[PDB]
Amino acid sequence: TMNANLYKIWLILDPRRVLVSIVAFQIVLGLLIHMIVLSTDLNWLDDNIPVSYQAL
Amino acid sequence: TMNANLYKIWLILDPRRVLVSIVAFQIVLGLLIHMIVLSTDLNWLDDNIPVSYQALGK
Amino acid sequence: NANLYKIWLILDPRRVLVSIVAFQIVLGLLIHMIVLSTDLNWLDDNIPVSYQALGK
Amino acid sequence: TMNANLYKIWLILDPRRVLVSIVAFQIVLGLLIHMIVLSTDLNWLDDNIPVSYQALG
Amino acid sequence: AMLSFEKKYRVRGGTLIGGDLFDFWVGPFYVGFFGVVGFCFTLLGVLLIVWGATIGPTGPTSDLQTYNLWRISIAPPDLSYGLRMAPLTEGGLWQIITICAAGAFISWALREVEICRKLGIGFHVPFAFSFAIGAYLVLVFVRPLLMGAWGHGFPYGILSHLDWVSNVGYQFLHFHYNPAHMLAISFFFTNCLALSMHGSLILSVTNPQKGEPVKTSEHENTFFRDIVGYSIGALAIHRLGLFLALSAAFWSAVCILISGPFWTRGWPEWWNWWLELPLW
Amino acid sequence: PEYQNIFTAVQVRAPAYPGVPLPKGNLPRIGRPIFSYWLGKIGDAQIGPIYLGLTGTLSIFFGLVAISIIGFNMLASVHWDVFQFLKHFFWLGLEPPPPQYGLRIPPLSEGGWWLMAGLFLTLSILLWWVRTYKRAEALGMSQHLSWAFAAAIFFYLVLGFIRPVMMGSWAKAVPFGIFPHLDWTAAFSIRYGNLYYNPFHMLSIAFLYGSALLFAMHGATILSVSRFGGDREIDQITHRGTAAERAALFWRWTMGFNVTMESIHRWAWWCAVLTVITAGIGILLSGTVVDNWYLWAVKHGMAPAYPEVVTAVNPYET
Amino acid sequence: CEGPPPGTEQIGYRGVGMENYYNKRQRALSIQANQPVESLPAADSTGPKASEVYQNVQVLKDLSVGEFTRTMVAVTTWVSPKEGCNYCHVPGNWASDDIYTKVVSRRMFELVRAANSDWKAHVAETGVTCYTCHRGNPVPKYAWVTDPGPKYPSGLKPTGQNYGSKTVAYASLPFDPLTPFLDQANEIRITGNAALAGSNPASLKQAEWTFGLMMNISDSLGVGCTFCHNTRAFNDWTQSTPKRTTAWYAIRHVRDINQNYIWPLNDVLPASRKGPYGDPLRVSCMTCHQAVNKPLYGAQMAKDYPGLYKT
Amino acid sequence: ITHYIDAAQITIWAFWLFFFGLIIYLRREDKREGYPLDSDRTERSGGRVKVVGFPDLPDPKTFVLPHNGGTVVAPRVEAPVAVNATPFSPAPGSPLVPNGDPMLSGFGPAASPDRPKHCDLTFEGLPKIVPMRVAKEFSIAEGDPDPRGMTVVGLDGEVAGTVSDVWVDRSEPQIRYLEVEVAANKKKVLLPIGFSRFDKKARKVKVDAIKAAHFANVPTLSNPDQVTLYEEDKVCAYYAGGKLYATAERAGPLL
Ligand code: BCL
Ligand code: BCL
Ligand SMILES: CC[C@H]1c2cc3[nH]c4c(c3C)C(=O)[C@H](C(=O)OC)c4c3nc(cc4[nH]c(cc(n2)[C@@H]1C)c(C(C)=O)c4C)[C@@H](C)[C@@H]3CCC(=O)OC/C=C(/C)CCC[C@H](C)CCC[C@H](C)CCCC(C)C
Ligand SMILES: CC[C@H]1c2cc3[nH]c4c(c3C)C(=O)[C@H](C(=O)OC)c4c3nc(cc4[nH]c(cc(n2)[C@@H]1C)c(C(C)=O)c4C)[C@@H](C)[C@@H]3CCC(=O)OC/C=C(\C)CCC[C@H](C)CCC[C@H](C)CCCC(C)C
Ligand SMILES: CC(C)=CCC/C(C)=C\CC/C(C)=C\CC/C(C)=C\CC/C(C)=C/CC/C(C)=C/CC/C(C)=C/CC/C(C)=C/CC1=C(C)C(=O)c2ccccc2C1=O
Ligand SMILES: CCCCCCCCCCCCCCCC(=O)OC[C@H](COP(=O)(O)OCCN)OC(=O)CCCCCCCCCCCCCCC
Ligand SMILES: COC(C)(C)C/C=C/C(C)=C/C=C/C(C)=C/C=C/C(C)=C/C=C\C=C(C)\C=C\C=C(C)\C=C\C=C(C)\C=C\CC(C)(C)OC
Ligand code: HEC
Ligand SMILES: CCCCCCCCCCCC[N+](C)(C)[O-]
Ligand SMILES: [Ca+2]
Ligand SMILES: [Ca+2]
Ligand SMILES: [Fe+3]
Ligand SMILES: [Mg+2]
Repeated sequence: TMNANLYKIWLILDPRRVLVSIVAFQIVLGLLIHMIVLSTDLNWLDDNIPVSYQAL
Repeated sequence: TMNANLYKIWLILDPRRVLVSIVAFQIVLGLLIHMIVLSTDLNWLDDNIPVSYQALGK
Repeated sequence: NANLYKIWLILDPRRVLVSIVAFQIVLGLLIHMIVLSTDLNWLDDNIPVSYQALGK
Repeated sequence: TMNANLYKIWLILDPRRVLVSIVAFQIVLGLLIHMIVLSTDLNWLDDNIPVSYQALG
Repeated sequence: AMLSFEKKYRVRGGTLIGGDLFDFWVGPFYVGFFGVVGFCFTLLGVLLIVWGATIGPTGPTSDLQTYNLWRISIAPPDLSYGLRMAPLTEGGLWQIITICAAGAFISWALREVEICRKLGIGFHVPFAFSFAIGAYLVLVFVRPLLMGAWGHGFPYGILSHLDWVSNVGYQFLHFHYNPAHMLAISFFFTNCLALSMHGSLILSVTNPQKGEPVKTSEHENTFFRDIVGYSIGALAIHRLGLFLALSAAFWSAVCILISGPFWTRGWPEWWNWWLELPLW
Repeated sequence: PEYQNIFTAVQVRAPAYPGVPLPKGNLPRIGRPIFSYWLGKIGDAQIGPIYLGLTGTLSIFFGLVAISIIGFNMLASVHWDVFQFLKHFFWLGLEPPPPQYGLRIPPLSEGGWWLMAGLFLTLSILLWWVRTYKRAEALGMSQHLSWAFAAAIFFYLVLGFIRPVMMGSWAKAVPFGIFPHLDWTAAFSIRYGNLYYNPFHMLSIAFLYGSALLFAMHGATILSVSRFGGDREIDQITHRGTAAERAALFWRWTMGFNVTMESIHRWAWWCAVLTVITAGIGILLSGTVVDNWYLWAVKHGMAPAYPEVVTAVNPYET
Repeated sequence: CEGPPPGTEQIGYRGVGMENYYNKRQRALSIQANQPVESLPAADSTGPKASEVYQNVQVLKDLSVGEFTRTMVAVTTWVSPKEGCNYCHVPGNWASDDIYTKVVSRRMFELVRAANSDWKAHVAETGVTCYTCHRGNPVPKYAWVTDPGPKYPSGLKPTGQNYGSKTVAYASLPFDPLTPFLDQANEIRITGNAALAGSNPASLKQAEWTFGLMMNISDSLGVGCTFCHNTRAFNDWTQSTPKRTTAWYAIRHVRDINQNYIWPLNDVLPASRKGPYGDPLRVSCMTCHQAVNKPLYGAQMAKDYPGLYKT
Repeated sequence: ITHYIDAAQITIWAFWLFFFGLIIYLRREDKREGYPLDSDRTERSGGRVKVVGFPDLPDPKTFVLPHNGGTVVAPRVEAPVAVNATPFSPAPGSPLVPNGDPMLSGFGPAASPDRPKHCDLTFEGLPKIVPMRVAKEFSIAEGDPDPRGMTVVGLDGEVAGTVSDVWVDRSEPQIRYLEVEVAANKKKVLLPIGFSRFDKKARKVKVDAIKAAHFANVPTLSNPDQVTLYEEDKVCAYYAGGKLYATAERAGPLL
């Protein structure tokens, strides 16, 4: 359920600082989530899938 | 049962600083709880469920 | 007390509210942390079951 | 779906700072991804493909 | 000789002790009562150092006597002498030189006070010099007294006192974890950073790029706001530098004062109060 | 009694200064300046604005990546447990790669993160150097700050890059962590036979002590003449006042000689800079040239000798 | 925080700074907590030897029946006083070896006899009894197993350091020096014997592993580094104390105990005596010394028990 | 192969060569003010012998002042200025004694050079240090008392006057002087903040340097709306003379 005067938030919160903060937060969060996933069993870089590429 | 004049809280506390604080606080809390849960038996990433994806390759 | 309401003539209502909110959030974090450091820990207690055991 | 008045973002965000921040962010990202991949099985410099050059001597 | 602007400041009086008796200069140096008193302590102490080098630890004929500048060492007495005066050849020489040194230092500081009185300037410099003296006295007086022997002092030798520092430090296994020592070092490092920043800034605005006039107070403030978003101010950088240097000396004295008198186990283990808090 | 000029008793306010105008090519400054009453007790109350072009934006991006990689690895080393991260924070670290990998890029799971943090912190610092250089250039000022910063960067580079490369191993570089980098400091002296006997260590100490000596002297000297406006060193340098005359005479009468208001800042500059020049040289020579500083000092005749009151039979001899 | 004055002792030459400091009140309470149990009255040393009176005596062969009974009484108080004789014995059959505690105890007798007769370069004439380690408990309080450290996620290899650990006296140094140095025999030396570079390949990380072992040793004996070293030259035996020579033999003694006495008993020890890596609880400096420079402040217990010596 | 010379030894010797060169550089810079020295050797030589010590003086550098303010050179030939004092003893190294009333002698801690007769300027070129009457954009920081209207007391607690204004630094906002309307003569004189303690609850400024009656002779400003470097030094030096001169006890000694 949403509200009809929700657009009035931009009379309250500066559009420029809000947009900047969003993209800075999302970029950092995406770096963080890839780091977490790489540190776990879900790692897709060192999993030797489809093959291991390090030859003897 | 809350008061009828509770809206008058926005005559006292700045709605802008409150909204920014709630947003900032909630994000940090969200990051914190996810980490606390990952540190325990409830961990859903290194539990090898449904399968272990490293086992496939090793 | 009947004249307790006069405390707001002495102490800034706004700062008391903010201080109450800040202290209660920190206390809440502290008490959960303390309780989790002990036998009462409900997250790592393998109850109802160990999910790491499930994955083995 | 894009927006027909999207061009108005440059009435909001300064074009110079946006350009500078994109250049900076992409330089760091490019270096970071190459180093991350070089630290894994995908490394293409120390894989002895097509040959090992340290074994020739 | 005098600086070309100096004669109009060479005024009579402002002494603490002595008055007209010793109220005179010798070349550049102001003398006064504490100049005379300090001179005697100083000349005696230095000559007893040279005498100690001359006879060495076991007499002038032994292979241990040396005038090698790095190897000369005048050492304190055995701990068994406690708070008594040892024989001159068994550490008593070190004890007399120590009293000479303290008197030379304190006389130097009081001479500085008399000079401030002549010049009508604040007393910040003798006040600040007192922190270095205080640290020296913690090392040879307060800490030895609390442990019960003057022999806890450090030896007077260019390299031999580094051996003392090493062996006192490793008595606590890993001295780096001393909390007052960490704080003092932070002040020493921060002071060195701040000094290089301050020296650089004054020289860069009074010696600007070729073709430029001398720069302004507005340039100084603008320059660090541009780099770090803050400028402390031209008066306050001198407040800050004094605060950091005195804090470095103060927390130094604290960190050796607690090492023995107020703590005897390894320094890492002190941090177990933190690890053992019932929070984690 | 007297005013010591340590704290400002009565602050005044004026509209925030936006800064000296910069030449074309510099970007506009950013931030709306604010005032802090409590900062105004000890110094300037204004915070901001700040300059941020391409050099600094790139510097900050590299530096945040480096810092986040360190913190991430610290938290991972206590299995994501934020409470244990706070408990063990001073002990946690990001560890240099194992010796088996030499100078090769090591695996992500065992040293790759250290190598990336060192690379990205280093680029962040080098770009910060360019920033200090550019900020002086835009104001028409000489480059004294960037030269001194370069001397500190030299030492930093010797610790983590030059010496490890010369010695053939990233495992010989410094860990990122509070107590871990103190372990490294003590272990380095142990491994190389007691850093007290390194003559460039001795010099670096002389200059670190000397820096505190000189700022105590100069800081106190200037406050004692701030009653004559001596803190305004630009105009005391161009137009010698009784502040500068009394400062020099205090020292001439005390110790027989003195400097000038300008040249004390040269003494200070070199003392601080020589602290890190000699420090870099001292570490640069350890392992590469001298393997045991104590035995180097014995060889050159410097180590004190003592009466033998303890001694131990060598069981490797027996 | 502690209060002055500390107890002090001079170790080296005046001014060299080799000095020990200790807390007097903690020392007095430690002495009370490290009391040795009074020796049993002397027994009759005559009559037939245990070798010819009992059915399955393999170690204590040459004791008289009196000395043998006395020995059994003594080890019961030292090891299993709450449980009594049958902690090591099948009810109704003293000769039976069908209980793991008896098999372990037989080898423990050989351990003690080997220490007291063959390792005097370490334990001198003071020697050891069962009490030195067990202190009246079947499981010695200060035995150790290989420490896995904190959990890491599966994609990051544990470093073995950078953690607040009592084992290295709360430094962030490598926190398990026991496994590589007091069980296995890794090289402890890293200091060069020549001024100039060219012949010492030892590393800074090896220095840190050695430093970690030295923290553990110091903490186990309740001493500082200068108890054994002049720290201007840690390697230089000519400037070290005689305690360093003793400590050298003690390291080799402990290795012998773990490699030759504890580890071969692993299969007969229950799973409750093993660490997460399957290794048995075993011996370090702390197990005997228990934070004192000499176990039990040097109390001479073993000399009153002839069965604790070889032949 | 073995050699006594090694690279560590080579490098440390190279450092000493650099360091002694650096010291000589620095000592030359140190001699850009106050040299050659005023000696009695230059007097008797008829000026033939200039006392400069070692190293000798550097060649002069130039400071180019902003806003076409001129050029300052260092070192520079500076004219001797008479000393308003007489030697206590004729022996060399003896102090001198101020002529007349010590407060007014311009000698000892009352002394100061003659700085230039123009004002220090803001970057934009306005007089830097000015009263709040002139720089109306300035205010008192909220939380701190307004010094205007406070009563100024001398070292003996007697009322010297009232603060009539506050003089601020327009370049780096801070109080540099209080303006005191002196009760005795109704003149308005500067009082440096460096000689001022605030008694905030009493709204009093305490001045330890001089007595209340000494405020009558604080040096005066040529222009009431600005202050020249020259006048700044004359003002500050007059208060400082009081530290030694304002009472008899201040001469010392204690014992
Ligand atoms: C086993 C444990 C569970 C799990 C149990 C939960 C539970 C329980 C909750 C979350 C919540 C969240 N989880 Mg989780 N979560 C898991 C694994 C993940 C993983 C991962 C890589 O494995 C990711 C990235 C996420 C991410 C998230 C976020 C989307 C969300 C918290 C956002 C926040 O703090 O807003 C703070 C910001 C504000 C308050 C500002 C205002 C909000 C704005 C306007 C809206 C932002 C987008 C919004 C959150 C979209 C939510 C859509 C879906 C419901 C996810 N979870 C697993 C599988 N997760 C929380 C949530 O759903 O909130 C609704 C929550 O209650
Ligand atoms: C293994 C050995 C230990 C160690 C053992 C200790 C011990 C033990 C001590 C220190 C002390 C110090 N250590 Mg530590 N310390 C170690 C490693 C470090 C490291 C590092 C990078 O690893 C650093 C930065 C430090 C830093 C410090 C300082 C905080 C402090 C020294 C400054 C001081 O006392 O000023 C104070 C200044 C003085 C005392 C000088 C006094 C000067 C006097 C008044 C005037 C002299 C005039 C002179 C004679 C004039 C000559 C005239 C000329 C001839 C003309 N240590 C290690 C890990 N450390 C010391 C301390 O705190 O002392 C108080 C101390 O005792
Ligand atoms: C003379 C030798 C000494 C010295 C000199 C020296 N150091 C220097 C300089 C000089 C001359 C500089 O010019 C430079 C400087 O700029 O100082 C002000 C620097 C410096 N010395 C520094 C530190 C330092 N120096 C040290 C030492 C020393 N410096 C010596 C003792 C020490 C020690 C003793 O260990 C340290 C810790 C820095 C303050 C600065 C170099 C800064 C730098 O390179 O920054 C880039 C690196 C980063 C990690 C950038 C990270 C960004 C931050 C995390 C800010 C985040 C901003 C972000 C936008 C926040 C957004 C959050 C939102 C929620 C709002
Ligand atoms: C408190 C912050 C720092 C500080 C500040 C400080 N020091 C100061 C001052 C101030 C404000 C002065 O005003 C005063 C001065 O005049 O400097 C030019 C002084 C000073 N600090 C000095 C030295 C110095 N300060 C040091 C440290 C510090 N000083 C701090 C870190 C050190 C260190 C760190 O080791 C030393 C070596 C002198 C340059 C000067 C004091 C000069 C003085 O007192 O002269 C009288 C004494 C002699 C001329 C020699 C006396 C000889 C003795 C009688 C015999 C020698 C005994 C001695 C104990 C042997 C030591 C042997 C071995 C340790 C090698
Ligand atoms: C050679 C010979 C005589 C041998 C005989 C030996 C024997 C037997 C006896 C001699 C010993 C005796 C009895 C006396 C010697 C003591 C005497 C008289 C003099 C020594 C004095 C002394 C302590 C000198 C040490 C000087 C040192 C090294 C100081 C270190 C600090 C340092 C590097 C200072 C240099 C920079 C200076 C001068 C800073 C001061 C200074 C500061 C700090 C400003 O802020 C400032 C602001 C504006 C203008 C000027 C200044 C200014 O000059
Ligand atoms: C181990 C080997 C030795 C190690 C020593 C390393 C020293 C270098 C490391 C530090 C780098 C500093 C970079 C900045 C330099 C600087 O900034 O100098 C420039 C500034 C001048 O600029 P300004 O302000 O006048 O005007 C700014 C407008 N451009 O200052 C100086 O002129 C200092 C003077 C230099 C020092 C002279 C030393 C001479 C030694 C002679 C030895 C003779 C012996 C002969 C034996 C045969
Ligand atoms: C979870 O955390 C979040 C994300 C919330 C953020 C928190 C972060 C935190 C808490 C971080 C804490 C950091 C701390 C405490 C750091 C302490 C650091 C210390 C004390 C460091 C001290 C010294 C380190 C040094 C000197 C390291 C130097 C390394 C260097 C110079 C490496 C250079 C490497 C290079 C140039 C590599 C090049 C790669 C090549 C080209 C060779 O590739 C083949
Ligand atoms: C474990 C710590 C023991 C306790 C407690 C007691 N005994 Fe023991 N006993 C133990 C061992 C290892 C051995 C074998 C010794 C050897 O030299 O091989 C024994 C042996 C005996 C015997 C000899 C039985 C036989 O072979 O005929 C007897 C009679 C005996 N023990 C008696 C005994 C008594 C009376 C005890 C309690 C006081 C007692 N034992 C305790 C190990 C341990
Ligand atoms: C100013 C630095 C001069 C350094 C000169 C040394 C060059 C070769 C160094 C390698 C080692 C030399 N040596 C003799 C110690 O073997
Ligand atoms: Ca893959
Ligand atoms: Ca390839
Ligand atoms: Fe300055
Ligand atoms: Mg480590």
